[PDB]
Amino acid sequence: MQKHWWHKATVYQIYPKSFMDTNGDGIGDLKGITSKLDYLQKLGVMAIWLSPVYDSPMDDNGYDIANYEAIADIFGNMADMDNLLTQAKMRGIKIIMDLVVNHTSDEHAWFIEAREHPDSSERDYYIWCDQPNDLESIFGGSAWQYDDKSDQYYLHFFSKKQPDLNWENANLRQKIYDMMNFWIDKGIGGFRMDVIDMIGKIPAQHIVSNGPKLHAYLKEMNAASFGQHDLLTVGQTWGATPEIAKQYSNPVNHELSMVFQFEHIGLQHKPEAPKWDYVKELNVPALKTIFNKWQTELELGQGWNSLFWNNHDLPRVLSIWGNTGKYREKSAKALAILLHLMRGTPYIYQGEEIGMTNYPFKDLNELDDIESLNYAKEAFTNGKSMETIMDSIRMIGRDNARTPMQWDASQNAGFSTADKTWLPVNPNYKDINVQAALKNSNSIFYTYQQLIQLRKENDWLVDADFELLPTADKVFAYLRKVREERYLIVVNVSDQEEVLEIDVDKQETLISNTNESAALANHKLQPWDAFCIKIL
Ligand SMILES: *[C@@H]1O[C@H](CO)[C@@H](O)[C@H](O)[C@H]1O
Ligand SMILES: [Ca+2]
Ligand SMILES: [Ca+2]
Ligand SMILES: [Ca+2]
Repeated sequence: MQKHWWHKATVYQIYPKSFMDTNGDGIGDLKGITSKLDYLQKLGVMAIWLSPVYDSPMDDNGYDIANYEAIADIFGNMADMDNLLTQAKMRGIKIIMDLVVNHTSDEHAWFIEAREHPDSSERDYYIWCDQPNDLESIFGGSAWQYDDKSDQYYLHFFSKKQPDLNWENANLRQKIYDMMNFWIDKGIGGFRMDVIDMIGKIPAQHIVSNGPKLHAYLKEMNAASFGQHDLLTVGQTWGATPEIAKQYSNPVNHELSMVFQFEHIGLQHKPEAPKWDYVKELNVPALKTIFNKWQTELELGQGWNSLFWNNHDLPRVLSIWGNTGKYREKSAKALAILLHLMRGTPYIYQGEEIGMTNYPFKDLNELDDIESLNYAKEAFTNGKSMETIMDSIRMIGRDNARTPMQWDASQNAGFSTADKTWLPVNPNYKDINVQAALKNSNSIFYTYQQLIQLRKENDWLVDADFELLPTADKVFAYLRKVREERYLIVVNVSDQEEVLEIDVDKQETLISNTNESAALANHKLQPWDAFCIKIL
Protein backbone atom coordinates (compact mmCIF):
# COMPACT_ATOMS: atom_id res chain seq x y z
CA MET A 1 0.00 0.00 0.00
CA GLN A 2 1.12 3.57 -0.71
CA LYS A 3 0.93 5.80 2.36
CA HIS A 4 -0.12 9.44 2.59
CA TRP A 5 0.70 12.18 5.10
CA TRP A 6 -2.66 11.67 6.83
CA HIS A 7 -2.01 7.96 7.37
CA LYS A 8 -0.06 8.96 10.49
CA ALA A 9 -2.13 12.02 11.35
CA THR A 10 -4.48 12.57 14.27
CA VAL A 11 -7.32 15.04 13.69
CA TYR A 12 -8.55 17.57 16.26
CA GLN A 13 -12.06 18.96 15.76
CA ILE A 14 -12.66 22.56 16.83
CA TYR A 15 -16.17 23.92 17.40
CA PRO A 16 -15.46 27.63 16.71
CA LYS A 17 -18.29 29.08 18.82
CA SER A 18 -17.13 27.12 21.86
CA PHE A 19 -13.33 27.09 21.59
CA MET A 20 -11.86 30.48 22.50
CA ASP A 21 -13.41 33.96 22.69
CA THR A 22 -11.14 37.00 22.32
CA ASN A 23 -13.46 40.02 22.17
CA GLY A 24 -15.82 39.37 25.07
CA ASP A 25 -19.11 38.60 23.36
CA GLY A 26 -19.27 35.05 24.72
CA ILE A 27 -18.65 33.43 21.34
CA GLY A 28 -15.41 31.85 20.09
CA ASP A 29 -13.22 33.58 17.50
CA LEU A 30 -10.83 32.61 14.72
CA LYS A 31 -8.18 34.60 16.59
CA GLY A 32 -9.06 32.59 19.68
CA ILE A 33 -8.35 29.47 17.65
CA THR A 34 -5.05 30.85 16.33
CA SER A 35 -4.01 31.76 19.88
CA LYS A 36 -4.02 28.09 20.93
CA LEU A 37 -2.10 26.57 18.02
CA ASP A 38 0.91 26.16 20.31
CA TYR A 39 -1.27 24.09 22.64
CA LEU A 40 -2.57 22.03 19.75
CA GLN A 41 0.96 21.55 18.41
CA LYS A 42 2.08 20.45 21.88
CA LEU A 43 -0.79 17.95 21.78
CA GLY A 44 0.71 16.64 18.56
CA VAL A 45 -2.31 16.81 16.26
CA MET A 46 -1.56 17.10 12.55
CA ALA A 47 -4.90 18.34 11.21
CA ILE A 48 -7.64 20.60 12.54
CA TRP A 49 -11.27 19.92 11.69
CA LEU A 50 -12.80 23.39 11.67
CA SER A 51 -16.58 23.34 12.08
CA PRO A 52 -18.34 25.88 9.77
CA VAL A 53 -17.14 29.48 10.06
CA TYR A 54 -18.97 30.69 6.96
CA ASP A 55 -21.71 33.31 6.77
CA SER A 56 -24.76 31.85 8.51
CA PRO A 57 -27.98 32.87 10.31
CA MET A 58 -26.89 30.20 12.81
CA ASP A 59 -30.25 28.43 12.64
CA ASP A 60 -28.28 25.19 12.72
CA ASN A 61 -25.23 27.03 14.07
CA GLY A 62 -23.12 27.37 10.94
CA TYR A 63 -24.49 24.36 9.09
CA ASP A 64 -27.03 26.61 7.43
CA ILE A 65 -24.53 28.35 5.16
CA ALA A 66 -25.56 31.65 3.56
CA ASN A 67 -22.19 32.15 1.83
CA TYR A 68 -19.50 29.52 1.29
CA GLU A 69 -16.81 32.09 0.50
CA ALA A 70 -17.35 34.62 3.28
CA ILE A 71 -16.44 34.43 6.96
CA ALA A 72 -19.21 35.11 9.47
CA ASP A 73 -18.41 38.40 11.20
CA ILE A 74 -19.00 36.65 14.52
CA PHE A 75 -15.77 34.74 13.82
CA GLY A 76 -13.92 37.68 12.28
CA ASN A 77 -13.03 38.20 8.62
CA MET A 78 -11.14 36.38 5.86
CA ALA A 79 -7.87 37.89 7.09
CA ASP A 80 -8.35 36.01 10.36
CA MET A 81 -8.98 32.80 8.42
CA ASP A 82 -5.86 33.19 6.28
CA ASN A 83 -3.85 34.07 9.38
CA LEU A 84 -5.12 30.91 11.09
CA LEU A 85 -4.10 28.86 8.06
CA THR A 86 -0.67 30.49 8.04
CA GLN A 87 0.06 30.14 11.76
CA ALA A 88 -1.16 26.54 11.76
CA LYS A 89 0.97 25.75 8.71
CA MET A 90 4.03 27.25 10.40
CA ARG A 91 3.38 24.84 13.28
CA GLY A 92 2.92 21.82 11.01
CA ILE A 93 -0.87 21.75 11.26
CA LYS A 94 -3.23 21.59 8.29
CA ILE A 95 -6.77 22.98 8.42
CA ILE A 96 -9.61 20.72 7.30
CA MET A 97 -12.70 22.67 6.22
CA ASP A 98 -16.09 21.35 7.28
CA LEU A 99 -18.38 21.42 4.26
CA VAL A 100 -22.14 21.04 3.84
CA VAL A 101 -23.24 20.76 0.22
CA ASN A 102 -26.51 18.83 0.50
CA HIS A 103 -28.29 22.04 1.46
CA THR A 104 -27.74 25.76 2.06
CA SER A 105 -29.25 28.48 4.21
CA ASP A 106 -32.54 29.99 3.04
CA GLU A 107 -30.78 33.36 3.25
CA HIS A 108 -28.22 32.18 0.70
CA ALA A 109 -28.15 34.24 -2.51
CA TRP A 110 -29.07 31.20 -4.62
CA PHE A 111 -32.27 30.58 -2.67
CA ILE A 112 -33.15 34.27 -2.43
CA GLU A 113 -32.90 34.55 -6.21
CA ALA A 114 -34.78 31.24 -6.45
CA ARG A 115 -37.96 32.10 -4.53
CA GLU A 116 -37.81 35.58 -5.88
CA HIS A 117 -37.62 35.41 -9.69
CA PRO A 118 -38.78 31.77 -10.12
CA ASP A 119 -37.63 32.04 -13.75
CA SER A 120 -34.04 32.16 -12.48
CA SER A 121 -31.51 29.42 -13.11
CA GLU A 122 -31.01 29.24 -9.33
CA ARG A 123 -34.58 27.95 -9.11
CA ASP A 124 -33.37 24.53 -10.22
CA TYR A 125 -30.53 24.62 -7.67
CA TYR A 126 -33.14 23.52 -5.15
CA ILE A 127 -35.85 20.87 -5.01
CA TRP A 128 -39.28 22.29 -5.86
CA CYS A 129 -42.52 20.32 -5.84
CA ASP A 130 -46.26 20.56 -6.53
CA GLN A 131 -47.50 17.33 -4.94
CA PRO A 132 -45.37 16.61 -1.83
CA ASN A 133 -44.89 13.13 -0.36
CA ASP A 134 -44.56 11.75 3.17
CA LEU A 135 -40.86 12.63 3.49
CA GLU A 136 -40.17 13.86 7.02
CA SER A 137 -37.53 16.34 8.17
CA ILE A 138 -34.79 14.98 10.45
CA PHE A 139 -35.51 17.96 12.70
CA GLY A 140 -39.22 17.13 12.75
CA GLY A 141 -42.26 17.89 10.61
CA SER A 142 -42.57 17.45 6.86
CA ALA A 143 -39.52 17.67 4.60
CA TRP A 144 -41.56 19.90 2.30
CA GLN A 145 -42.08 23.58 3.08
CA TYR A 146 -44.83 25.38 1.18
CA ASP A 147 -43.63 28.71 -0.16
CA ASP A 148 -46.78 30.79 -0.72
CA LYS A 149 -44.90 33.37 -2.77
CA SER A 150 -44.20 30.84 -5.53
CA ASP A 151 -46.94 28.38 -4.50
CA GLN A 152 -44.45 25.52 -4.28
CA TYR A 153 -43.13 23.06 -1.69
CA TYR A 154 -39.34 22.99 -1.38
CA LEU A 155 -37.40 20.09 0.11
CA HIS A 156 -35.59 20.38 3.42
CA PHE A 157 -34.34 17.25 5.18
CA PHE A 158 -33.34 19.47 8.08
CA SER A 159 -34.68 22.87 9.16
CA LYS A 160 -37.05 24.95 7.05
CA LYS A 161 -34.22 27.48 6.81
CA GLN A 162 -32.08 24.74 5.22
CA PRO A 163 -33.40 24.05 1.69
CA ASP A 164 -31.86 21.06 -0.09
CA LEU A 165 -29.67 21.63 -3.13
CA ASN A 166 -30.55 19.84 -6.36
CA TRP A 167 -27.61 17.55 -7.12
CA GLU A 168 -29.16 16.40 -10.38
CA ASN A 169 -28.27 19.89 -11.59
CA ALA A 170 -24.72 19.62 -12.95
CA ASN A 171 -24.42 23.42 -12.90
CA LEU A 172 -25.16 23.58 -9.18
CA ARG A 173 -22.59 20.81 -8.68
CA GLN A 174 -20.17 22.88 -10.75
CA LYS A 175 -20.65 25.95 -8.55
CA ILE A 176 -20.09 23.76 -5.49
CA TYR A 177 -16.84 22.51 -7.02
CA ASP A 178 -15.93 26.12 -7.77
CA MET A 179 -16.27 26.99 -4.09
CA MET A 180 -14.31 23.89 -3.09
CA ASN A 181 -11.51 24.85 -5.47
CA PHE A 182 -11.65 28.32 -3.94
CA TRP A 183 -10.89 26.91 -0.49
CA ILE A 184 -8.38 24.41 -1.89
CA ASP A 185 -6.43 27.22 -3.55
CA LYS A 186 -6.33 28.92 -0.14
CA GLY A 187 -4.05 26.07 0.92
CA ILE A 188 -6.29 23.96 3.13
CA GLY A 189 -5.43 20.41 4.17
CA GLY A 190 -8.69 18.77 3.16
CA PHE A 191 -12.45 18.50 3.63
CA ARG A 192 -14.95 16.99 6.04
CA MET A 193 -17.94 16.22 3.84
CA ASP A 194 -20.92 16.31 6.19
CA VAL A 195 -23.90 14.11 5.38
CA ILE A 196 -22.32 13.55 1.92
CA ASP A 197 -24.17 10.22 1.58
CA MET A 198 -27.32 12.24 0.86
CA ILE A 199 -26.28 13.95 -2.39
CA GLY A 200 -27.56 10.98 -4.40
CA LYS A 201 -31.05 11.66 -3.05
CA ILE A 202 -34.06 10.91 -5.21
CA PRO A 203 -36.83 12.34 -2.97
CA ALA A 204 -39.52 11.38 -5.49
CA GLN A 205 -38.66 7.70 -4.98
CA HIS A 206 -38.20 8.07 -1.21
CA ILE A 207 -34.43 7.76 -1.70
CA VAL A 208 -32.18 9.64 0.72
CA SER A 209 -28.89 7.93 1.64
CA ASN A 210 -26.92 5.72 -0.76
CA GLY A 211 -28.26 7.00 -4.07
CA PRO A 212 -27.57 5.39 -7.47
CA LYS A 213 -25.59 8.39 -8.76
CA LEU A 214 -23.89 9.12 -5.43
CA HIS A 215 -20.44 7.73 -6.20
CA ALA A 216 -20.60 9.19 -9.70
CA TYR A 217 -21.12 12.60 -8.11
CA LEU A 218 -18.28 11.94 -5.68
CA LYS A 219 -16.02 10.87 -8.55
CA GLU A 220 -16.93 14.07 -10.41
CA MET A 221 -16.24 16.11 -7.27
CA ASN A 222 -12.87 14.41 -6.88
CA ALA A 223 -11.89 14.91 -10.53
CA ALA A 224 -12.93 18.56 -10.36
CA SER A 225 -11.57 19.42 -6.90
CA PHE A 226 -9.15 17.67 -4.57
CA GLY A 227 -8.44 14.64 -6.75
CA GLN A 228 -5.26 16.18 -8.09
CA HIS A 229 -4.07 17.59 -4.77
CA ASP A 230 -2.94 15.62 -1.71
CA LEU A 231 -5.75 16.27 0.77
CA LEU A 232 -7.61 14.44 3.52
CA THR A 233 -11.27 14.08 2.56
CA VAL A 234 -13.45 12.47 5.22
CA GLY A 235 -17.09 11.90 4.34
CA GLN A 236 -19.85 11.40 6.89
CA THR A 237 -21.66 8.23 5.82
CA TRP A 238 -24.92 7.35 7.57
CA GLY A 239 -25.69 4.22 5.57
CA ALA A 240 -22.28 2.62 5.96
CA THR A 241 -21.18 -1.01 5.86
CA PRO A 242 -17.53 -2.08 5.30
CA GLU A 243 -18.27 -2.70 1.60
CA ILE A 244 -19.90 0.70 1.14
CA ALA A 245 -16.92 2.16 2.98
CA LYS A 246 -14.75 0.39 0.41
CA GLN A 247 -16.71 2.02 -2.41
CA TYR A 248 -16.20 5.41 -0.73
CA SER A 249 -12.55 5.30 0.33
CA ASN A 250 -10.73 2.75 -1.83
CA PRO A 251 -7.85 4.76 -3.38
CA VAL A 252 -8.53 3.23 -6.80
CA ASN A 253 -12.09 4.59 -7.03
CA HIS A 254 -10.77 8.16 -6.76
CA GLU A 255 -13.36 9.51 -4.35
CA LEU A 256 -12.68 10.09 -0.65
CA SER A 257 -9.78 9.49 1.73
CA MET A 258 -11.98 7.85 4.37
CA VAL A 259 -15.48 7.42 5.82
CA PHE A 260 -17.12 8.62 9.03
CA GLN A 261 -19.63 6.02 10.23
CA PHE A 262 -21.86 5.60 13.31
CA GLU A 263 -22.65 1.89 13.80
CA HIS A 264 -20.91 1.79 17.18
CA ILE A 265 -22.65 5.06 18.04
CA GLY A 266 -25.92 3.21 17.44
CA LEU A 267 -25.29 1.37 20.71
CA GLN A 268 -26.11 4.59 22.55
CA HIS A 269 -29.81 3.87 22.04
CA LYS A 270 -32.18 0.89 21.91
CA PRO A 271 -32.41 -1.06 18.60
CA GLU A 272 -34.31 0.90 15.92
CA ALA A 273 -35.48 3.32 18.61
CA PRO A 274 -34.99 7.10 18.44
CA LYS A 275 -31.68 8.29 19.91
CA TRP A 276 -33.62 9.93 22.75
CA ASP A 277 -34.53 6.55 24.24
CA TYR A 278 -30.93 6.15 25.33
CA VAL A 279 -28.85 3.39 26.91
CA LYS A 280 -26.26 4.18 29.58
CA GLU A 281 -24.93 0.66 30.17
CA LEU A 282 -22.75 0.10 27.11
CA ASN A 283 -23.02 -3.30 25.43
CA VAL A 284 -19.26 -3.92 25.31
CA PRO A 285 -19.52 -7.29 23.51
CA ALA A 286 -21.54 -5.54 20.78
CA LEU A 287 -18.84 -2.86 20.52
CA LYS A 288 -16.31 -5.68 20.22
CA THR A 289 -18.31 -7.17 17.35
CA ILE A 290 -18.66 -3.88 15.47
CA PHE A 291 -15.05 -2.77 16.00
CA ASN A 292 -13.85 -6.20 14.90
CA LYS A 293 -16.10 -6.04 11.85
CA TRP A 294 -14.62 -2.72 10.76
CA GLN A 295 -11.05 -3.66 11.68
CA THR A 296 -11.11 -6.94 9.75
CA GLU A 297 -13.47 -6.47 6.80
CA LEU A 298 -11.88 -3.17 5.79
CA GLU A 299 -8.54 -4.53 4.61
CA LEU A 300 -5.34 -2.54 4.19
CA GLY A 301 -5.37 -0.77 0.84
CA GLN A 302 -9.05 -1.44 0.17
CA GLY A 303 -10.30 1.50 2.23
CA TRP A 304 -9.76 3.64 5.32
CA ASN A 305 -11.89 4.10 8.44
CA SER A 306 -12.25 6.91 10.98
CA LEU A 307 -11.73 6.47 14.73
CA PHE A 308 -13.91 8.61 16.98
CA TRP A 309 -15.88 8.59 20.22
CA ASN A 310 -17.71 11.88 19.83
CA ASN A 311 -18.15 15.13 17.89
CA HIS A 312 -20.29 18.26 17.82
CA ASP A 313 -23.41 16.14 17.27
CA LEU A 314 -22.82 13.54 19.97
CA PRO A 315 -22.68 13.34 23.77
CA ARG A 316 -19.16 13.42 25.21
CA VAL A 317 -17.90 9.85 25.52
CA LEU A 318 -17.43 9.99 29.32
CA SER A 319 -21.09 10.74 30.03
CA ILE A 320 -22.48 8.07 27.71
CA TRP A 321 -19.94 5.23 27.86
CA GLY A 322 -17.39 6.13 30.54
CA ASN A 323 -17.08 7.24 34.15
CA THR A 324 -17.72 10.74 35.47
CA GLY A 325 -16.84 10.39 39.15
CA LYS A 326 -14.09 8.28 40.70
CA TYR A 327 -12.42 6.76 37.64
CA ARG A 328 -13.18 9.68 35.31
CA GLU A 329 -9.65 10.33 34.07
CA LYS A 330 -8.82 6.61 34.18
CA SER A 331 -11.87 5.74 32.07
CA ALA A 332 -10.95 8.53 29.66
CA LYS A 333 -7.42 7.16 29.27
CA ALA A 334 -8.85 3.65 28.87
CA LEU A 335 -11.22 4.65 26.06
CA ALA A 336 -8.51 6.76 24.41
CA ILE A 337 -6.06 3.84 24.38
CA LEU A 338 -8.82 1.49 23.25
CA LEU A 339 -9.72 3.55 20.17
CA HIS A 340 -6.37 5.02 19.11
CA LEU A 341 -4.46 1.74 18.86
CA MET A 342 -6.69 0.32 16.15
CA ARG A 343 -6.09 0.91 12.45
CA GLY A 344 -7.47 4.15 11.01
CA THR A 345 -7.41 7.92 11.47
CA PRO A 346 -8.30 8.85 15.07
CA TYR A 347 -10.47 11.94 15.62
CA ILE A 348 -10.34 13.91 18.86
CA TYR A 349 -13.15 16.32 19.67
CA GLN A 350 -12.19 19.46 21.58
CA GLY A 351 -12.17 18.98 25.35
CA GLU A 352 -12.11 15.20 25.06
CA GLU A 353 -8.35 15.34 25.67
CA ILE A 354 -9.00 16.74 29.16
CA GLY A 355 -12.09 14.60 29.73
CA MET A 356 -14.96 17.08 29.63
CA THR A 357 -18.51 15.82 30.19
CA ASN A 358 -22.11 16.64 29.30
CA TYR A 359 -23.72 19.73 30.83
CA PRO A 360 -26.46 19.57 33.51
CA PHE A 361 -29.18 21.44 31.61
CA LYS A 362 -32.04 21.84 34.08
CA ASP A 363 -34.60 23.74 31.99
CA LEU A 364 -35.45 24.08 28.30
CA ASN A 365 -34.43 27.74 27.96
CA GLU A 366 -30.67 27.37 28.46
CA LEU A 367 -30.52 25.02 25.46
CA ASP A 368 -29.84 26.24 21.91
CA ASP A 369 -29.92 23.26 19.55
CA ILE A 370 -32.90 23.35 17.19
CA GLU A 371 -33.00 19.54 17.20
CA SER A 372 -33.41 19.35 20.98
CA LEU A 373 -36.04 22.10 20.96
CA ASN A 374 -38.06 20.43 18.20
CA TYR A 375 -37.82 17.03 19.87
CA ALA A 376 -38.90 18.64 23.14
CA LYS A 377 -41.91 20.47 21.72
CA GLU A 378 -43.11 17.33 19.93
CA ALA A 379 -42.52 14.91 22.81
CA PHE A 380 -44.21 17.21 25.33
CA THR A 381 -47.55 16.95 23.54
CA ASN A 382 -46.79 13.34 22.67
CA GLY A 383 -47.00 11.98 26.22
CA LYS A 384 -43.58 12.88 27.62
CA SER A 385 -43.07 15.09 30.66
CA MET A 386 -40.61 17.98 30.68
CA GLU A 387 -38.43 16.16 33.23
CA THR A 388 -38.20 13.04 31.06
CA ILE A 389 -37.41 15.24 28.06
CA MET A 390 -34.75 17.21 29.95
CA ASP A 391 -33.17 13.97 31.16
CA SER A 392 -33.09 12.59 27.63
CA ILE A 393 -31.57 15.86 26.38
CA ARG A 394 -29.04 15.99 29.23
CA MET A 395 -27.95 12.57 28.01
CA ILE A 396 -28.15 12.90 24.21
CA GLY A 397 -28.73 16.56 23.28
CA ARG A 398 -26.04 17.99 21.00
CA ASP A 399 -25.67 21.08 23.20
CA ASN A 400 -23.74 18.86 25.62
CA ALA A 401 -20.86 18.91 23.14
CA ARG A 402 -21.04 22.64 22.47
CA THR A 403 -20.44 24.10 25.92
CA PRO A 404 -17.35 26.40 25.98
CA MET A 405 -13.85 24.91 25.99
CA GLN A 406 -12.63 24.84 29.59
CA TRP A 407 -9.07 26.19 29.68
CA ASP A 408 -8.53 27.28 33.30
CA ALA A 409 -10.28 28.41 36.48
CA SER A 410 -10.72 32.04 35.43
CA GLN A 411 -13.92 33.80 34.44
CA ASN A 412 -15.83 31.54 32.04
CA ALA A 413 -13.00 28.99 32.38
CA GLY A 414 -10.79 31.41 30.46
CA PHE A 415 -12.94 30.97 27.35
CA SER A 416 -14.41 34.47 27.35
CA THR A 417 -14.21 37.76 29.23
CA ALA A 418 -17.94 38.44 28.87
CA ASP A 419 -20.78 38.43 31.42
CA LYS A 420 -22.34 35.37 29.80
CA THR A 421 -21.22 32.91 27.12
CA TRP A 422 -23.42 31.78 24.22
CA LEU A 423 -23.71 28.47 26.05
CA PRO A 424 -23.12 27.99 29.79
CA VAL A 425 -19.72 26.78 31.02
CA ASN A 426 -19.89 23.51 32.97
CA PRO A 427 -19.22 24.04 36.72
CA ASN A 428 -16.81 21.07 36.69
CA TYR A 429 -14.36 23.50 35.07
CA LYS A 430 -13.47 23.93 38.72
CA ASP A 431 -11.63 20.63 38.31
CA ILE A 432 -11.79 19.95 34.58
CA ASN A 433 -9.71 22.45 32.60
CA VAL A 434 -6.74 22.60 30.22
CA GLN A 435 -4.34 24.30 32.65
CA ALA A 436 -4.80 21.63 35.32
CA ALA A 437 -4.54 18.87 32.72
CA LEU A 438 -1.27 20.35 31.47
CA LYS A 439 0.10 20.60 35.01
CA ASN A 440 -0.57 16.95 35.86
CA SER A 441 2.20 14.98 34.13
CA ASN A 442 0.07 11.83 34.09
CA SER A 443 -3.25 13.32 32.92
CA ILE A 444 -5.62 12.37 30.08
CA PHE A 445 -3.97 14.98 27.85
CA TYR A 446 -0.55 13.36 27.96
CA THR A 447 -2.13 9.97 27.29
CA TYR A 448 -3.59 11.38 24.08
CA GLN A 449 -0.20 12.98 23.34
CA GLN A 450 1.58 9.64 23.75
CA LEU A 451 -0.97 7.88 21.55
CA ILE A 452 -0.67 10.48 18.79
CA GLN A 453 3.12 10.30 18.99
CA LEU A 454 3.01 6.49 18.76
CA ARG A 455 0.82 6.88 15.67
CA LYS A 456 3.29 9.35 14.14
CA GLU A 457 6.44 7.33 14.80
CA ASN A 458 5.37 3.69 14.45
CA ASP A 459 4.33 2.12 11.15
CA TRP A 460 2.63 -0.91 12.72
CA LEU A 461 -0.40 1.17 13.78
CA VAL A 462 -1.06 1.40 10.05
CA ASP A 463 0.45 -1.92 8.98
CA ALA A 464 -0.48 -4.43 11.70
CA ASP A 465 -3.63 -6.50 11.28
CA PHE A 466 -6.35 -6.84 13.91
CA GLU A 467 -7.31 -9.88 15.95
CA LEU A 468 -10.01 -9.94 18.61
CA LEU A 469 -9.19 -12.01 21.69
CA PRO A 470 -11.83 -14.04 23.61
CA THR A 471 -12.11 -12.25 26.96
CA ALA A 472 -14.83 -11.41 29.46
CA ASP A 473 -17.90 -9.46 28.34
CA LYS A 474 -16.70 -6.09 29.63
CA VAL A 475 -13.04 -6.72 28.76
CA PHE A 476 -11.84 -5.48 25.36
CA ALA A 477 -8.52 -6.99 24.30
CA TYR A 478 -6.86 -7.39 20.90
CA LEU A 479 -3.62 -8.00 19.01
CA ARG A 480 -1.95 -5.87 16.35
CA LYS A 481 0.27 -8.31 14.45
CA VAL A 482 2.84 -7.47 11.79
CA ARG A 483 5.89 -9.59 10.88
CA GLU A 484 7.77 -10.55 14.05
CA GLU A 485 5.93 -7.83 15.97
CA ARG A 486 2.95 -8.63 18.18
CA TYR A 487 1.24 -5.92 20.23
CA LEU A 488 -1.30 -6.68 22.95
CA ILE A 489 -3.89 -4.04 23.86
CA VAL A 490 -5.93 -4.69 27.02
CA VAL A 491 -8.73 -2.41 28.20
CA ASN A 492 -11.18 -2.95 31.06
CA VAL A 493 -14.42 -1.33 29.90
CA SER A 494 -16.04 -1.62 33.33
CA ASP A 495 -16.53 -0.01 36.74
CA GLN A 496 -15.81 -3.36 38.35
CA GLU A 497 -12.82 -5.64 38.85
CA GLU A 498 -12.73 -7.98 35.86
CA VAL A 499 -10.87 -11.16 34.95
CA LEU A 500 -7.81 -11.56 32.70
CA GLU A 501 -7.12 -15.24 32.05
CA ILE A 502 -4.02 -14.92 29.86
CA ASP A 503 -0.26 -15.48 30.05
CA VAL A 504 2.15 -13.45 27.92
CA ASP A 505 5.83 -12.57 27.84
CA LYS A 506 5.91 -8.78 28.10
CA GLN A 507 8.88 -7.28 26.26
CA GLU A 508 8.09 -3.61 26.90
CA THR A 509 5.29 -1.18 27.73
CA LEU A 510 4.14 1.31 25.09
CA ILE A 511 1.42 2.96 27.17
CA SER A 512 -0.35 2.27 30.48
CA ASN A 513 -2.67 4.12 32.87
CA THR A 514 -2.04 1.58 35.62
CA ASN A 515 0.29 -1.17 36.81
CA GLU A 516 0.18 -3.58 33.87
CA SER A 517 2.63 -5.91 35.64
CA ALA A 518 0.13 -6.35 38.47
CA ALA A 519 -2.70 -7.11 36.03
CA LEU A 520 -0.63 -9.61 34.05
CA ALA A 521 0.56 -11.28 37.26
CA ASN A 522 -2.67 -11.58 39.24
CA HIS A 523 -4.68 -12.41 36.09
CA LYS A 524 -7.38 -9.85 36.96
CA LEU A 525 -7.94 -6.21 36.04
CA GLN A 526 -8.95 -3.19 38.12
CA PRO A 527 -11.81 -0.97 36.85
CA TRP A 528 -10.87 0.94 33.67
CA ASP A 529 -7.40 -0.62 33.54
CA ALA A 530 -5.80 -0.11 30.13
CA PHE A 531 -2.41 -0.77 28.59
CA CYS A 532 -0.52 -1.74 25.46
CA ILE A 533 2.50 -4.02 25.65
CA LYS A 534 4.81 -5.66 23.13
CA ILE A 535 4.68 -9.44 23.50
CA LEU A 536 6.67 -12.38 22.14
C1 LIG B 1 -24.16 17.83 9.60
O1 LIG B 1 -25.16 18.67 9.06
C2 LIG B 1 -26.30 18.80 9.89
C3 LIG B 1 -27.38 19.60 9.17
O2 LIG B 1 -26.87 20.85 8.78
C4 LIG B 1 -25.90 19.47 11.20
O3 LIG B 1 -27.02 19.60 12.04
C5 LIG B 1 -24.82 18.65 11.89
O4 LIG B 1 -24.35 19.35 13.03
C6 LIG B 1 -23.66 18.38 10.93
O5 LIG B 1 -22.77 17.46 11.52
CA1 LIG C 1 -16.40 36.46 19.77
CA1 LIG D 1 -49.76 32.37 -3.16
CA1 LIG E 1 -15.84 41.84 30.73
